[PDB]
This record gives sequence, structure tokens and C-alpha cells, in this order.
Amino acid sequence: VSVYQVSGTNVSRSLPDWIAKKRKRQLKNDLEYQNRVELIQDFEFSEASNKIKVSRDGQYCMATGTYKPQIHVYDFANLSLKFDRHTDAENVDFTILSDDWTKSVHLQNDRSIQFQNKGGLHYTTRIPKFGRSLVYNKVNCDLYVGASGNELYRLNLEKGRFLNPFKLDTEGVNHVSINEVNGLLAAGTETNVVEFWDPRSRSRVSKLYLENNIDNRPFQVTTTSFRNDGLTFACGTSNGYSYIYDLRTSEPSIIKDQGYGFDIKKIIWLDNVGTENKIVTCDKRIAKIWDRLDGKAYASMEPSVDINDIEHVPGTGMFFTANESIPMHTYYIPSLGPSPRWCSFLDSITEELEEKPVYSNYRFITRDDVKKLNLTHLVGSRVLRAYMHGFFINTELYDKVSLIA
Amino acid sequence: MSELNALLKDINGSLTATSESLERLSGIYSNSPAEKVSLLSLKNGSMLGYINSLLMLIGNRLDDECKDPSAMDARERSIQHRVVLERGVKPLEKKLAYQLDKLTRAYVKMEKEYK
Amino acid sequence: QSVQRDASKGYSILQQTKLFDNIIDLRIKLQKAVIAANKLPLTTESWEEAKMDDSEETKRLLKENEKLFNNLFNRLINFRIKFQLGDHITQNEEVAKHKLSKKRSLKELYQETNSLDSELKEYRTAVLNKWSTKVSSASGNAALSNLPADVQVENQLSDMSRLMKRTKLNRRNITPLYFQKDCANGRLPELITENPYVFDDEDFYRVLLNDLIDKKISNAKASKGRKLNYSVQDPIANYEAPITSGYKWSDDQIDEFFAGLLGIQIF
Amino acid sequence: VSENFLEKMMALYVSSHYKNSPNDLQLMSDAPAHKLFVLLPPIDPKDGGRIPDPLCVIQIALEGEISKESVRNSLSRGQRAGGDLIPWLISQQFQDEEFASLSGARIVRIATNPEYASMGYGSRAIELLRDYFEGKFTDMSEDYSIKRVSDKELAKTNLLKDDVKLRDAKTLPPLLLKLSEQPPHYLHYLGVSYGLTQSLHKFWKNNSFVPVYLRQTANDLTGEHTCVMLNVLEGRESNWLVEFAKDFRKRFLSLLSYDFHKFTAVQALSVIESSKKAQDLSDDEKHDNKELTRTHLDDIFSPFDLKRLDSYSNNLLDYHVIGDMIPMLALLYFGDKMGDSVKLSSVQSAILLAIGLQRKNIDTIAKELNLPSNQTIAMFAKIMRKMSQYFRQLL
Amino acid sequence: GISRDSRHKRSATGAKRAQFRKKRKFELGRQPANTKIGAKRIHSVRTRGGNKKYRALRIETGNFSWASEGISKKTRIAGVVYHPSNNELVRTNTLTKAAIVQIDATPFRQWFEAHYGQTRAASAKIESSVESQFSAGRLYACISSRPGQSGRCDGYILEGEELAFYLRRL
Repeated sequence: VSVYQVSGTNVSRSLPDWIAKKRKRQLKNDLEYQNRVELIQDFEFSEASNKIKVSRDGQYCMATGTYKPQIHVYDFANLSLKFDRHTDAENVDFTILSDDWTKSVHLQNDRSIQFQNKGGLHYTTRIPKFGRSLVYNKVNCDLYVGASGNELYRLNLEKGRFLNPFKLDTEGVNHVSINEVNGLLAAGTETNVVEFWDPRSRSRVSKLYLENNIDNRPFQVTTTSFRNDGLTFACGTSNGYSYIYDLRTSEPSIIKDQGYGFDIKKIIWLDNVGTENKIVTCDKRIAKIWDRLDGKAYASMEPSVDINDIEHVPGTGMFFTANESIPMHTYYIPSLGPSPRWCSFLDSITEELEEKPVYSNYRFITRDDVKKLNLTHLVGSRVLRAYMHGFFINTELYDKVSLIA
Repeated sequence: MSELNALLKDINGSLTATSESLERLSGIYSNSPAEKVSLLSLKNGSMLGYINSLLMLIGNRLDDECKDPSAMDARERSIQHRVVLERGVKPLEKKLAYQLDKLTRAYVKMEKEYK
Repeated sequence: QSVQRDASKGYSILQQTKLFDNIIDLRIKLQKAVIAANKLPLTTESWEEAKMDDSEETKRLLKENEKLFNNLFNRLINFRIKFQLGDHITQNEEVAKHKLSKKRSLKELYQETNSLDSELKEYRTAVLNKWSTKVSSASGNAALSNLPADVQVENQLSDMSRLMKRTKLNRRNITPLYFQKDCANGRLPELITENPYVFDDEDFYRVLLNDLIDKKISNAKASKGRKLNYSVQDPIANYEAPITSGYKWSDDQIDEFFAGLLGIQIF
Repeated sequence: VSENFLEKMMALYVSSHYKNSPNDLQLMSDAPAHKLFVLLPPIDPKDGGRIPDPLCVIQIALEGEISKESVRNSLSRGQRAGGDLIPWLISQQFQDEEFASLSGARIVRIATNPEYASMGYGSRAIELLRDYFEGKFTDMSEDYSIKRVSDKELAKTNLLKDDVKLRDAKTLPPLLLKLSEQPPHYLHYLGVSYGLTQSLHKFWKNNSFVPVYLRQTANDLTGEHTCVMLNVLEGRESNWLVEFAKDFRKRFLSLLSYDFHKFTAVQALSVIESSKKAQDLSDDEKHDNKELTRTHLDDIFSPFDLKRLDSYSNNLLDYHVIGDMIPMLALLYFGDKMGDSVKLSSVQSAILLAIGLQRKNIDTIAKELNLPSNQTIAMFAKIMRKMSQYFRQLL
Repeated sequence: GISRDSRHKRSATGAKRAQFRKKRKFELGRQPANTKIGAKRIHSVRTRGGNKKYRALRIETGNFSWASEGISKKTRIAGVVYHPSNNELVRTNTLTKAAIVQIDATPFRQWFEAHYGQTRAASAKIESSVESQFSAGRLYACISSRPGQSGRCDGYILEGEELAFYLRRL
């Protein structure tokens, strides 16, 4: 499977991007600078990017930046930054209430929810405790704000009233998500449990305790995602383990582990692209596309810089990744789907594109974990292939040694 | 230190370790109407006999006289047990494997429901 | 009510499966004895010379070795009688109980081993025939009427010579103590790399270990908003309008579906 | 109790069918070859044996075991005997006498509750039905015939005094039998006949059936073409299915323009892919596709053709001028003579299939696939650039 | 939008003051400097006058001082453990002044071995807790700089009563 990095820094991981700008004046004579092409103008934050999401209409996109905390909105039709708007605080999460970019809500780091309209900031409200996630229920039009504390905050947009907060057994909500098929809400608690709540009433339908035989280390639910089918549900753990559940049954259908032991920042379900049985799990270092039914890895996304957020353009094969670098990266996988209407001629330059291609296939194990598993004797053998500070081992063998150890 | 001395010490460590673990296995079996699978009961008996035949080879060799260093009778007994396990029991339980897993899963769900 | 029999049957299956894991652990601990034993001398003179190297220490070790060996195998035979009794392998309960009570000598212990193997063989023929018939009927092979499993036991047991050679193969390249001296003196009639006197079950031991590894895997205050205010906030009043269409599923399906969230003779 | 269950079974059976006829009930009851299977929920012991409602009902018909002499006689006379639809149809469509002798079962009907549809019950029921005939349901527990009315009883009774009562409950077998209790009949294949649609065709694709025949004329009532699709059980020979699948493919590609041009490019690709899975079932290399030879390439295309092929890859030629080679290229690629060297995406294959085989215009493809026209042309150029390079590599 | 004016606040008596004038440039504020552990990222800020300020977005190394040994070494910052003001900063591993952090002991350990020739003895004697930290390999330190102003993450190794108090709090 050919993966193309259309936009993004193309320098080594060690080399910082801000030196790419100093060498820029030096290398302007180089032909490669003339040939390199940007997809949409002005895709960079002065320091870094936090979160990225695409409009339902598919003609606009909006992003948030570290400093000076800013909200770029880009129009796909005009390949340009529609406008930049600065915020009093760094953003944690946001949602677009409108079909277009006109209406949005932002949850900042200062414990306050920002209601941004097309003209400008409309109103500011401050929740009792710090929030980590934000989701909008279209049917009831109520905003639920994840919180560090037990309670889940409830704000009703129609009535302009803060309604009673749902109370959770365990403290700390990392991610909240809603199933549009059924209305069910899954809260990602700090403890290894996911609590499922009924929106119409105020009740917990059930609570799911996640179990990982491989690792006894405590893990936290970092992400939750529902399908448009209404039946299947995904969980991301702090240990880099992604669980896909058919919610009807308690057992996990498939357990896929990412490799680097990092938290799963986002899970995207590639139903719309075609070949619906595909799913994306994103970690700090790799975003992997793999098949729900077979568990086989299809394509791997390995940017030179840490990923903060990833978004998929519906009906197409691209992924917008909010990264720690100055420029945000845009990737293209032709096999998954076609380029959009707005990048009609991206295809023509696929040969000119970078065509970035082991690491995702195998398990990354640090030197300390090798000591823990008593695998020191295998160092230097073909079983353990050393990469950077860690030794790569097969996924099947890792479960073998872990259970024995 | 003579080579035999190192070897006999190794047997002594193996025999005592096996005996203590045999003590544990006998206790749990004694602790255990429930009817066992006749094939699976036989599978236990055949490979259990294989260990005795192996241990019989140990006994024949340990004797200083070594009237039967080849330990042919111990050889034949081990062969009969090994022969049945690999090709006799295995194909049958492979045919029965699907149904066996269903019942074990069926018990496990009940136990979780009870708890 | 049939669920209880199925669950109890699963318990019996589980109990047996654990018993294999315990007895294979017995085999694993005994493995170093087999490797060590294959390294022992083979003739009277070699054993005498081995003792002559350290007479006092060897005699003490030999006495302990004999004591531990006899105590262990007597306990094994006791387990064999009890194991073959509870599983209905042996039908004479009184004889089995008498054997358990009595203390047996090495020669007597050998008599029990010949016997216990004999009833096992008879039970072997009956069990293989029964299940082989059942699977044949279950798979439609009865309608067709791929040898019977018991017949396969007879055939490969008829091929004794081939499998004896398999045991005699020296894959580990074990050299028993004073092997060269016995070879030079012509004390080894059978020999006069494949060596008859060394036993090698490494593949069978490995296959059992791979199987054991395999099963384990498969089974495995109002200020700053700190207090809550429910009063109306005019700017956010009527910020959005609810969708009248509602969830794609019907309410009854959702209620059914949430309740299932995470758990004349008729028959 | 039996009548209530019979109603529930009929409720599910009728709902799946559009317009069911009363004649089928007589066919279900008296036809000997037919057997009925029902998917039921887990039975709560607390309910005291109350029958649970059926989720999925499968009607199968045992077909095959036909004498070779009868087949040749029937084939020579062109007369179709009643029943055994699949054995006859494939026999006429392949003139293979050995197949008719093979024992098989046709899945007459599968019905799932519309409220519970798409949940996977239909697939799950087939999985066990496949497993059952495979013999995996061996008995775990350490007769079902009913005595018929004897001739002695018939002679001794008078019309006026006759007592016609329901058969005694004791004599009757149980209504529902566990799979382990009843032994299955030895079968070689499982067959399905249905009207080919995207949702339905995908269903048996996931159930590992292999298409062998598609009916050329569309059914008047539905406008749909009948499809017969087969699955071979483990422990049984699979070579015949592979040969049929290969022959069907060559039949399928050629006929795309004639009558199947209406079909979407995705579906034609889907039909081809389902057959291609059949060769993956066969691990044997005895039957394999042959790579195009240099001599064969020369016969198919002249040197002027190959230069004309090269120029449009270099963009020195227009799209129209290369219209000549497109159908042969599609046949060669989908014939797999192209080989592992040149592989294409699902989108690219759909584009190449239709123009090469459906003969559709490039603009038509853009509308069907919801792409711009120019993108489709750009995709088409890249596809041929790959094929041009391989020809250079061969040369 | 950030302002440091006291006019918007209510009077000591509680009276709600009215707006006197439009908000002025000279009484403004800048956005918070949420420094975090990572590859070095800093940008300058133009302040009143020609003076500049350095904003520490990301920093993974800092010059930490062993005051008792009277030395300073540049060490990688491991992670934040305790911040007296707010624990969310600890959870987010946000770097600010007074934050308690964990640092590598490799340079300090090599320094101790190099001078004292020990892994003379009386001088080489150190507090038991600090030696235990050496054994662990990670040292507790307190940030004495303001990364959001100077762009530096300097600190000093906790010792004595400070070390005991912060261990108790931990």
C-alpha cells in the first residue's frame, strides 16, 4: 500500500523545523524548493497544532494553535486561510455545531467554554472543574463536558441553562463520545472502566471493565468511539491497546496493540471510504489502519513528529494530522479512496509525491522491558531486531513471553 | 569431584522435586455425578504411563549392575504410550476439539453468571 | 435443566485439562534426570570405576538415590491405582484398594506396572473403538460405509523396529560415562548417529512443550463558577434547535438493545 | 405447541419472501429431500420449556447422487427431471457428468427477522450449518422414527366408528432436536440460488461460497439475473469448483457488454473477486494462470500498437487514438496473464473493467463512480503506464 | 483581551465601579506560558520598550545546581511530580517556577565519583535520602527560574528540610 505525505516537514526527526526556515533562505536556489507543492495555503502554526477537524459540508476546516492561541479556519474551495482568530487560552477540545464553520464551541485550558460564532466570540461560560473532552448531542442539543471530577457536566443550548450533572462512580473523564444510532454515551474514566449512560433518562446502562492479560500495569481509557452501525464500540487505553467491542457482549472481539506503549489519542472508523471493515488507531508516534475482522494492518502512518490529533476527510483517502511541528501534515493513501473534488489534480503528481513506505508490523520493546521479561539472552538473535533504544519482537511471541513472565 | 557425583546429585534434585510436585498433584486429584471424558481420561493415563516408562529407564540405568543398559522393556513401554498419544488420541480430539471448547465455554459463562 | 449437565461436564473437562498441565510439569522436572541418566555408565566395570573415583561420596549418593527413587515410584504406582480406579479404568475395586494399602518392593512394583499397563491397554481398545465409531457416525462416515483409530494403534505398534530406531537416534549427542572404555573392551554387544543405549525423546518432549505453550496462549464559593448555577443564560438561549427526526433506530429497538448492553415432549 | 411453532416459522419465512404462495407449505411437509433448521436464542432453564421465537430459519434441499447413465440420457434427450435444480443446471452449463453424481444440499431459503436484520444471525446460522455437515457436532451425551398405521388397523375399522385423533404425545419425537443428536448426511457442496444484488451478493461472499453460473436473461418479475454460487466442505475434493470458477470468469468477462452492461462496475468487480477467492482456496499449483509470452504478445499487438501504447503514457498521444487496445488489455489483465507485475486499485479496476469490457464511455464512468471526468482519464493513463512498462520489461 | 487594570474590580466597600475610559495598551497582559517537557521550542516576545521576553513552549534540559556541593550541571528533565499551587499542572507536566521535578543523576553522580573517588570519606558523606536518590537514578529538584519569562528551566536539588517536607507531601 502506497502512502504519500503531500504536506509536512521532510527533514530528519532530530533536526528541528525552525532550522528548516533558516536554511530556507539558503536553499532557495535549489530546484527542489520550486518543485515542492503545498495543498492548501498557510498550513502551519507558529509553534504547533493541537486539534484538527473537518466540516461536514467538506469545504471548510478549522484548527487550533498553541501560541498565540489561535483558531485558523481554512476553506478547501479557495485553498486559503479563511481567517485567524485568537483566543485568551490554549484550546483542549472543540466541536462545530453548525454544518459549516460558522458555529463552534471550544473547551480551553482555563476551565471555560467558548461559544464562537461566524462574526466572533459570542459568550463565555466557566465550568466548575477542569474539562478534558467535549461532545455535542444533536438530538437533544445538550453539551456534555468531561471533567477531572466524578460528575459529568450538562449544559442545554436550547434553554441556555446548565442542567443537572451526571454522576460517575470513578473520578476523571478522559474522553466522552455519543452514538448517534442509539444515543448511548460512553465515558472514558481514568480507572480501567467505561460507563455507559442513557441520554433520554439519567441512568447508567452498564459499566464495562477492560481487561488486558498481557500487561498487569494499570491503564486509563483515553478514547471512545462509536460506529454509524450502532453495534460496535472502540476503546483506546493509555497502554497503547485498542479494544473493539460489540457492545452487546462483554468480551472483546479483537485486541490490537500499537507497539510503542503510548496512549491512543484518537480512533477513526473508515466506514465511508469503502471497504467499511477498516479502522484507524492513532498514537503519539504512529497512526495505524487495520481491519476490524482480520486484525491485519493495512497501512501505517509514521510522521517525523509527534501526533496530537488526526482527522479523516469523508469519502476520501486523506488524513489531517495535528502535530507538534510548525507545519501540519497531510497524507494520501490512493488505495483507500480517491482524492477530493478540491484536490482534483493531486493524483497527477503522485509520482512526484514522497511515497513514504517493519516498525508498525512488529512490537517495540525497550531495554528495560527486555530485562523484565528475562529476554536478555535473546539480544543479538534474529528474534529480537534492535531499532533505536528498543528491540523489536513479533506480536505473537510478545504475548508468549509476557504470559510466561 | 567425580562426574558420577555431579550426576547423582542432579538425579537427587530431580527426584525430590518431582516427588513434591507429585504430592501436590495427588492431593488435588483426591480433592476432586461428574463424569469425565473417556478419551481425555485415557489421554491422561497413557502419558502418565509414559513417565513411568521413562522413570523405569531411569531405574534400569541407575542400578550399578546395569544388566539392561538399553532398558529395552522400559523402551517398549514408553513406545506404546508415546505411540498412542501422538497418532491415536490426537486425531480424535481434533475432531472433537470444536465440541469440547463449546462445553468449556458453556461452563465458564455459567460460573461468571453465578458469581 | 440440561444446562447443569453441560456445566458439570465442562467442569470435568476442565479438571482433566488441568491434570495434563500438572503431569507435564512432572515430565518437565524429570527431563533433567533423563538427560543426566543417559550420561550414566552402561557396564558393571564402568560403574565400579565410577565408584572408585569417590568411593565414600558415591556410596552416600547412591543410597540416597535408591531411597528417593523407590519412595517416588511407589507413590506413582499408588497414584496409578487410584487414578485408574476413579476413572473406571480398573473394574476390581477391592483388588485396587488392597494394592494401595500394601507396601510393595521394587520387583513387586514392577509387577504392578506390567498389570496397570495391561488394563490400560484393554481400556485403550474399548475407548478408541467407541469414540471412533461416534465420530464416524457424527461426520457421516457411517453413511459412507480413514482407518479406525484403534486399528491405527495396532498397525504402528506392529511397526516396532522403525520407532525403536527413532528413540535410539542421538540428536543431543549424549556420551554416557566411560562409553569409549566399554566400546574398546567390547562390553557393549548391541553396538557391535544412532546409539541403542541412549534414549532420545527430545522431539516428543518439545512437541508436548509447544502444545503446553499453545494452550496457555489460547486460554489467555459561587465566585469563579465553582458552584453550579442553573439559571438561564440569555446569550446561549436558543443557540441551536433539536432534530425532530430523532435517532435512526426506533425507540423499542434501542430499549431492547440497551437491555442487552454487555449482558408433548418439545425437546 | 407444534402449530404455534409452525406459525412462528411461517411468519419468518413469509416475511422474507415478497409474495409467497400456499403451494410451498405442501412442498415443505411432504418433500423428502427437504430439511428444516431453526436458529433459537439461548434457552433459559427458568422458563419451563417454553418455546423461544425463531430468529433464523433455513430450508435446505438434498440434491445430487444422480446416476451417470440417467444424466447422459437426460442430457441427450434435453428433458429436465423434477427437482435437483443445481445438479441439472450446472450439468447443462458444464456438461460434466461427475458433478451430478456428487451429493449436495441446496439452501432453498434463509429468512431472518426484519426487525433483527443485519445483526449477523443469517451469517451465523450458515456457519453452523456448514459446520454441522462437516461433522464437527460430535455427540457428547453418554431412534426418532414413528410407527405407521398398520394394515391390520385399517382393515379392522369402520367408517362410522372410526376414531381420528391426534397421534399420541408419547410416540412423537421432540419438536426440536439438538444437532449432535441427529447425524448429518454426507455432502460435497452447499449451493445457493438467488437474485444477484449488492447487499445479497456480499452476504455469501462473506460465507465463502463461490459463483459458478449467472443466468443471462433478467427475470421478468424482478428484472434480476439468477446466480448460483457454491461452497465446498472440508475433507472433500475442491478441484471441480476451481475449474468451474475459472470457466465462469472467462464467461463473465466476455458477456459484460452483451447483457450485463447495465451492472455497476463495482458489482462486476465484486463478482470477479468472489471467483478469485476460489483459487485462493486451492493451495495446489496444478491449475494456475499462464503469463503472457513474447510470441503471444506479438500476435495480439503489432509493434505499431506498442509504440502507440507508449506515446500516450508519455502524453504525446490523445485518449481516442488508443481506443483500439482497451478491450484486449482488459481481457489480458483480468485473465491474469498480466501477472503479479501490474496490480491496480479497486477504483482503477472498475474503471478499466467497464471501458474495456462494459464498453462504457469515460464520462459515463465519472457519473457512475462519482468522480470528475478528468480524474478518471488521469487514472486511466496511470493504469496503462504500468502496462506499458511491463511490456518494455518483457521485451 | 487580558488586562491588569484594577478599575474593572469592585471597590473595597463592594461598589460596582463604572468604566472610566477604554482599555489601554500599557496595562495589558500576555498569554500564559504553559511550558511542557519536550524538544526545545522557544520564541521571543516584544515587550514594553525594546526589551524582549523568551517564551518556553518546550524544554527537556536545564541547568540544576547542587548547592551543598556548590556546583551546577546541565541535566535532562524527567518529569513533574508535585506543584504546590495546582495539581493539574503536575498531571499535564507543565513546567513553572517552584515546580518539583525529577532529573537525571548521571552528571552529578559522575561528578561525585570524579572528585571524591567514591561511588576524604568524611567529606564524601552525603545525606542518606540524596544517596538513595542516586541509587534510584532520579533526583528531586525545585525550579528556581521562570520558564515563561526567561526561557530557562534552571533549578536546584532539594535537600534537608525542603527535601523532607516535599517527600512528606509526595
